[PDB]
Amino acid sequence: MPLDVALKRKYYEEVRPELIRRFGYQNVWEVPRLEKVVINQGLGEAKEDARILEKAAQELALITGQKPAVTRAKKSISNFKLRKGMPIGLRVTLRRDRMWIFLEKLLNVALPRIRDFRGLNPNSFDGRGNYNLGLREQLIFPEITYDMVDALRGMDIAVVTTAETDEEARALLELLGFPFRK
Amino acid sequence: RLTAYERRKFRVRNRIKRTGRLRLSVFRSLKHIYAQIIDDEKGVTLVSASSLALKLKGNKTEVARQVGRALAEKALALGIKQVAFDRGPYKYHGRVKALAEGAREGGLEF
Amino acid sequence: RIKLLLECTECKRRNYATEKNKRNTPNKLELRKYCPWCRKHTVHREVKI
Amino acid sequence: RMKYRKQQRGRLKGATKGGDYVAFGDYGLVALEPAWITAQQIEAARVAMVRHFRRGGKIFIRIFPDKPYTKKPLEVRMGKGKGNVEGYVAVVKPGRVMFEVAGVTEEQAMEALRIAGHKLPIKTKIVRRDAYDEAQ
RNA sequence: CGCCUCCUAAAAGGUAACGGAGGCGCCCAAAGGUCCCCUCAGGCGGGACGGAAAUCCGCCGGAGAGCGCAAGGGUAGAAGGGGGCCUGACUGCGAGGCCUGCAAGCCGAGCAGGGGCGAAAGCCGGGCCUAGUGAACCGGUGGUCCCGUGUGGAAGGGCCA
RNA sequence: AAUCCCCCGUGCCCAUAGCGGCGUGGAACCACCCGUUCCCAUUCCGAACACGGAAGUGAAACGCGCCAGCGCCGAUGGUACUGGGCGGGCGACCGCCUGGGAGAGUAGGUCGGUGCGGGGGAU
Repeated sequence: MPLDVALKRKYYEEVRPELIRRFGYQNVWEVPRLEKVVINQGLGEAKEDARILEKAAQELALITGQKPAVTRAKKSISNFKLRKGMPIGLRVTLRRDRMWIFLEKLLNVALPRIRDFRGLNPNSFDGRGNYNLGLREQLIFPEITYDMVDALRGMDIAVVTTAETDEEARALLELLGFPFRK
Repeated sequence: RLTAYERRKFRVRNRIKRTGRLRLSVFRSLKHIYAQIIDDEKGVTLVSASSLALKLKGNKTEVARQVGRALAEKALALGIKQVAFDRGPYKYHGRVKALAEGAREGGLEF
Repeated sequence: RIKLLLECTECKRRNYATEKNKRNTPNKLELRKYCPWCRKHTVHREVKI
Repeated sequence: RMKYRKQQRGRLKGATKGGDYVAFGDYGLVALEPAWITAQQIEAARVAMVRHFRRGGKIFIRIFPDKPYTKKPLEVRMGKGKGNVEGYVAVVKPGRVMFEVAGVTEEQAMEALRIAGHKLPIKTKIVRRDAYDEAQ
């Protein structure tokens, strides 16, 4: 555990200067590093309120620190254009290091893990070189067992990077955490 | 744009309406910091706080409290006798709480 | 008569001040505050139906 | 006519001058001493032209079915909310740039207009492109 | 057939019409105080349960989203979005003005007692404002403790709320 | 002490103080920066705010200068309008005399000018 902690620490610390000058030649800047990572998941309407809301709890929890209560369908998805406020903001905006043992554990230690979990995804982030890819099925047992039949699945996170333009960002998490195929 | 700039222009305009005659403009950060006194944009500006006469960049929000109390008396007499308040890029607990107490003695005079 | 009914404040037997008010949401709950001419200001209380 | 999906019920009345002039193809019909002109009458001309022109190569446009004219009642005595919507049309008054093409190549177009408007409803004149026009 | 808003009042203001249009005769116990923070819709690009439209990431933007309620004014230099603590949505009152012939209705610095939001420079005598309104009589109730038809009291009654 | 100059602030002027394009500075500014027990802080993270300091860099916020593409400014003329007096027409309406006389429309215009405190920049 703190094992893979020291791990990401190194992966990146070195890889960084590595490609850093390999191609950069700017001034070893965020050319192209990664900072803070928010994570978001399958909106409250995915609710049952008490039940799967508390499950969202368990999960958000053991995953990175924060676990769901009972309120996930207000101003309701209702019928099509039928919705009011937005009291279903269930996400983790944790900011740094924790995040890195995470890049670790998460990408590099749980990446392929369950049903054909391959990863042959085109322009992963591409929306400015900052993230993109959230997976559509939990890291199954990134911990816990049957603590809810359907429990959870709509999973998707995002990193705040500086890997500016893509090709660059690409160098970045490509060698840093694995670039899923063509 | 309008965002952070406003953080600014807001403490601004409110501060401004405020009117008990003068305001000192503290300024957060290390060597950055320094506070100058002003009144009505008559055009004038009383005295200048602390020329970077470093006393302890250390764990010294006290580098602060000091430069402050300093400016406190500095103006205190610098400009004979008066009463008002000031700006602040933030709440009064750190750097700024500091310039505060500085001023604080500035007026307290004991 | 609607969820809008009129009450008024009176204070610890030492005065009564007035003002209308409502019925809706927290209904009865009626302490409040106010100050009578009793003493110089004073709690008052409010309630009084 | 066409003054579809309006927005209000009625206008009012006045008249005096405006801003029609240019060219837009070189087959032009310009009003001169009018006011409002029935969206219909209008279509009239439209027809006249369209038909004359060996019945095909398109003409263009000009004014619009603009306002809602009301004779209100039907013939009553007067005091209705002045309500009633009824005849819709153009509001062109100082010799206006009325623009109609086709590819007549000639006094043929001429005729087309000739009747169209001779018809329509006023003292008016016609021509082509006479002093270009420069915009930004 | 009372009131608010817009047009026509034609540029001060201000005016009919069986002239155009269109709302209100609620409340909001906390949209009432103040201190501290924040800051739109929508466009685009990238994304779990999506999947025209949530939720999150990445840019873009005289602010056209917003403010119970209609319009209009305003206006995110927020009146707007969030947190803390609290009653002044105080009594005594006001100088001096808006409009108005009547009565109306309406604007208010500042002095007093008295508190509440900051440490304070100060804001708070309801709300973001322009409609939610009704003389006079009559009578009720909570006072008060002024009057009483010889005097003591009292039916009853004067001013307050 | 009291000259201009570099500025860090902090003031009047509402877009020629804008967008954006090329450049460029840290010596000293100042920014990001380091880390967090301690002030005090994020309904998640000191992200911001904050505390706690050598460094490293000047990427990022950042200040001038060149660039007018968008945007902003937007005259001279010129017409419409019309204050007032008179005509011409049954007419809707036209026209004449005497002062005021925007708009848009080529000009061409700009990539701020400056109030004050001051580290200080040049015996």
